[PDB]
Amino acid sequence: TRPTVRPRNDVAHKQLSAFGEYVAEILPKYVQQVQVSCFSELEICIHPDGVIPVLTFLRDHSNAQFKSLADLTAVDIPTRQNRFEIVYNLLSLRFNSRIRVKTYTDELTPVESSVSVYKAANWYEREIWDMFGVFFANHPDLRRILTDYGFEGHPFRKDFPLSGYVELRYDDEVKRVVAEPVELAQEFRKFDLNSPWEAFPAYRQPPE
Amino acid sequence: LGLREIRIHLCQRSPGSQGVRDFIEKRYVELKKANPDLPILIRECSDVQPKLWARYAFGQEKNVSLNNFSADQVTRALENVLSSKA
Amino acid sequence: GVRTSPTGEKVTHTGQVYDDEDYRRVRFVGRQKEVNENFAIDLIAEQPVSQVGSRVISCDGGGGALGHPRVYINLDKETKTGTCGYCGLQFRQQH
Amino acid sequence: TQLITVDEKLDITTLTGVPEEHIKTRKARIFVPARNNMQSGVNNTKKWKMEFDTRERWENPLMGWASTADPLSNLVLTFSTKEDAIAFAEKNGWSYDVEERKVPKPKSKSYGANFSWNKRTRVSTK
Amino acid sequence: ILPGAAYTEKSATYVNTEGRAQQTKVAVMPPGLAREDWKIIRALSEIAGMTLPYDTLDQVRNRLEEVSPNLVRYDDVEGANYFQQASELSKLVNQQLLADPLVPPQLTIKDFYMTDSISRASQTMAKCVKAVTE
Amino acid sequence: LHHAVIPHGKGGRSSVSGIVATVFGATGFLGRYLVNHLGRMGSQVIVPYRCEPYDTMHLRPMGDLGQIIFMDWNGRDKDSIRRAVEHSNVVINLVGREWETKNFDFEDVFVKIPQAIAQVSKEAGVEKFIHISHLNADIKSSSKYLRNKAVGEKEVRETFPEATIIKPADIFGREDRFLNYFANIRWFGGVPLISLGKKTVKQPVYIVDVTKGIINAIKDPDARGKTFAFVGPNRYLLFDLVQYVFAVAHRPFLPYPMPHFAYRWIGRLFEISPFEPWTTRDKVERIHTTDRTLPHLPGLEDLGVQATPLELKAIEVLRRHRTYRWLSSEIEDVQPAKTV
Amino acid sequence: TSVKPIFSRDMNEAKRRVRELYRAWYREVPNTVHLFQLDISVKQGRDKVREMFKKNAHVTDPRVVDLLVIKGKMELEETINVWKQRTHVMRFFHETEAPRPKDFLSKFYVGHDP
Ligand SMILES: NC(=O)C1=CN([C@@H]2O[C@H](COP(=O)(O)OP(=O)(O)OC[C@H]3O[C@@H](n4cnc5c(N)ncnc54)[C@H](OP(=O)(O)O)[C@@H]3O)[C@@H](O)[C@H]2O)C=CC1
Ligand SMILES: [Zn+2]
Repeated sequence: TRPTVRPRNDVAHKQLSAFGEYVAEILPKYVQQVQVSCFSELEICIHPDGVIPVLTFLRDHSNAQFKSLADLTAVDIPTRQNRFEIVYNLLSLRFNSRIRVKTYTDELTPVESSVSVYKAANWYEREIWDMFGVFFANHPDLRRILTDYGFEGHPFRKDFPLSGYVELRYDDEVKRVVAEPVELAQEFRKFDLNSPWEAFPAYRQPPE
Repeated sequence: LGLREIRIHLCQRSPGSQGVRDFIEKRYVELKKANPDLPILIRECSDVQPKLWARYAFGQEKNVSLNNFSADQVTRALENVLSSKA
Repeated sequence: GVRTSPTGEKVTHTGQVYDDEDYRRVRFVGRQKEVNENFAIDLIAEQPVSQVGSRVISCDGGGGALGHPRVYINLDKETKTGTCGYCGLQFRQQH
Repeated sequence: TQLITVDEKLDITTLTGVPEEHIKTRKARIFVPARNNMQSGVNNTKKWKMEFDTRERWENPLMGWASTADPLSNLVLTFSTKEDAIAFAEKNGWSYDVEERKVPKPKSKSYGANFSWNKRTRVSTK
Repeated sequence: ILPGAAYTEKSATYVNTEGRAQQTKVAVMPPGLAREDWKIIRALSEIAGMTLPYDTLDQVRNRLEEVSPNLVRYDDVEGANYFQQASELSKLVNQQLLADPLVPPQLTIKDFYMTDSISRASQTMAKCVKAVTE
Repeated sequence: LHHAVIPHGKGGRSSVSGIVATVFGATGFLGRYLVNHLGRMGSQVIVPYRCEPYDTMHLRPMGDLGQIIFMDWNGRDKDSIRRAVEHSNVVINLVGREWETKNFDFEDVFVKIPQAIAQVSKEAGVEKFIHISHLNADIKSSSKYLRNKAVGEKEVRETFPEATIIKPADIFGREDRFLNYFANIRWFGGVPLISLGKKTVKQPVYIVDVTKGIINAIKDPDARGKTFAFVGPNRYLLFDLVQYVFAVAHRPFLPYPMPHFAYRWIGRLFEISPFEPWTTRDKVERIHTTDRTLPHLPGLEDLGVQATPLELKAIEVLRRHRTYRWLSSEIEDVQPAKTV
Repeated sequence: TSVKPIFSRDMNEAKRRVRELYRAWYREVPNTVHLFQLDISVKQGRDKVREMFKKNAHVTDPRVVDLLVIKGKMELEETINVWKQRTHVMRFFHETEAPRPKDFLSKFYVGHDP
């Protein structure tokens, strides 16, 4: 398995497991899961009431010092009752390390804005309002950031279609760019590509 | 102007259809021999309440809920249907 | 071998030609209907049937890695020639 | 406290920005997708799917392409259970119909039954 | 001629030989100006001044439940009892048998490939008939 | 009915409306909005153009791909007309000039070319032909425009008997020569008017009303062989019509009587230009011709078009003529004109 | 059924926020007609605001109407500040669209949609 297989870094796996135990026992009020992936990435799955207590820990604790907010992301998974999964990616420049803090919400629960911890989130979770519909309480300037100004709907939700519900064109009657219902001259051809044969037995779920 | 069809809905297993079942086991054949050209459509189903539909002339339908009746009450309601023709 | 409909419109190698009562001929009014006059179905009939002395022949169309995948063609039927699925070059066992 | 008591029905139709034509006049179909009989594998029959009724696909005048006016046409959502898809349809106001999962029944196979003494299940060849 | 829809062209309740009611789904839409069948009948009733009490497909299925409530419970075979009363009613009129033998209209594979208007309009079924005759 | 021309879709830009239209004169004021309202339904619009193709540029975003077919045509050449109409199922005629040029007169534009288009459309099998006359068309009219347009209405009715001939009164829009014309006599002087402009009555009709009327006449089989009169809802005298024009634009309105024998000498003073003339004596005769009342002809209300009054669209037309000091005032910040 | 609010404890504070938002739109509409130089009357824009408010009038969930107040304040900030243009304000006035078929008979005539 030498040339074509990725080598495994067991030292970083062990170090992130020990730091995950560390974080899970310092903050057991909010930490729900801790898991270390096979390519040695750490995930601290918390409760959405612990955004500000955990992230101010990792921003300030002398064994963490995750001073950089790399990315802030929601993921729509509709089969869960809390369909949105807010993902905080953190970089500790002191310990040369990265951590992932994951939490959850539905459409109607506010997640507390992390602009008091990392100011970088001031646009990112703003984008999460724009793309997913997650409201962030106590955000300084929360509005849309990427969509058009009169845009109804939230694009990166999976119930929102690929082409939207409207399309623009210029109209010389009203001398104005107008929105009409979308009609494609060619429909986006949906390809069913999933093989009926299992590829990975290690990821096999138990049956009902 | 007149009765055109009767539709009797019931369940195979529910107790509210029970007396309705007692109407068909005992008192249906001589009903059919009373009106051999009147369609009396029996429709059994899974979890329906017993119901008596009377379609009249020009598409008018009357609607009698036969829930928890005895067989005598079903007989009286159906003879009211046969004798009304309104 | 391109042919022409009674409207004057040329017929493609598919068999596509607009009807006389079809309004969509108006896109070719004052302009041209671009057809390719080299029909592949006409130009594969010009090829000679390759007489060989083997029972199972192989075709990659020429070029090796410049043609198509190498398929193996059975030549047991003395009634029918053996046609390649890709290139359409047909073969025959000469006995 | 810092929690409120909402006994109301969960309905976010006014928030998702979908127009009314694609809220009230669509029929979501919730179903386990049937196994393609061209294949023997059953991994595509594991999860539930929500699809929609197929609206009008017509022909482009220019190229003959399949033009459409349905935005919800290519939208197939994947759910882990039936009740999750029921909750997701009832959350967005989509009227739906649910097909049950159709599992294959357990067979009683026997290789020796191919060569019985007195039963009709003898194979005529092998 | 009122141009209707096909079975791959409408959502449509069909009942098999065992009483199980099932529904098709709209695979494609009907060609040309042809519409779904009960849509045509309901539009005809709106023109004729005798307007039918439905507007959508689910309301047609509510009327369809009103006439017989098993046509809306899909992939369920509802048990039908009461063979005894139909047997007693069958003994009233002493209808006499004919002298002909029981012969079905389909004896060979030739008589299989064309039964309805769809198979009679086919060229694959026509090649099947031409194959099995020679 | 052919299978490629069956109406499909929901009537959007990329749909098939089943309408194949040859719109003669689509490079003008009515043809702009006509090709607009056709191409948004998903129609095959054939535009025969006489002008530079640059002057047809604004007709290109109005529909989907391949839905506007531009082709050359000459009114003194039946070959190009038959080249244009031979595939259409409706021909619309919008050929017009307010002035007679060096090579064309009012008879070439209104009698010769419309009879040629209607005759060629008859002998090519086109079912529907729409001709656009003027409401004040009359044989004994003082203006040569309205005389030749009445003669052309007669010839189109006799050589294509199933034609829909439409009478607009005086069409206003952004690119008109009616409210823009009334605006632009703050340049020349004090907007002169025959008999103070109070012996003539007008009922101007909005252009999208005329466009919806043309399209609803295309879609109506009962509009075959009719004669429609498209007028706006309110009748105005010319005086307070011009006063409302100058009140929307907030210009100094100071009218004065100019007599009839002297306001045609001003008409010949501006038609000696080789360009598009600023005015002519024919335009003098037609601004000072009252819009006649023809109640026997059907109108916009019989095609389902609700007529838009001037007090909704006059701000849209006449915001362009304002100076900056009163440029942003609103639609309601004006007293309406007096109707009759 | 024990959920977390956004702003409103119940429907009273929620209706208060809807009411204040309609007050702000009603005060804003004359400026929106003026400085976008829209060619509509002020009454017509106020009736469009009343239509956009009555469209959501069937909601009984405090969190959903909290989000509707939030999105209405966002559109109001996009209208007070000139971040919308004339096109974005006139997109509430569906003017280039045809009147869609409403009865069964015309929907039957034009197509297949229920
Ligand atoms: N208010 C009005 O203007 C009213 C007009 N009408 C009628 O409606 C029609 C259209 O009006 P409108 O758009 O305002 O006028 P325009 O002059 O602006 O438009 C005329 C159109 O026809 C073309 N055209 C003009 N003269 C000729 C010619 N000699 N040969 C070939 N093409 C020519 C023009 O294109 P090109 O660039 O080639 O010149 C243009 O596309 C006319 O028939 C007019 O009489 C009726 C009532 C009121
Ligand atoms: Zn080959």
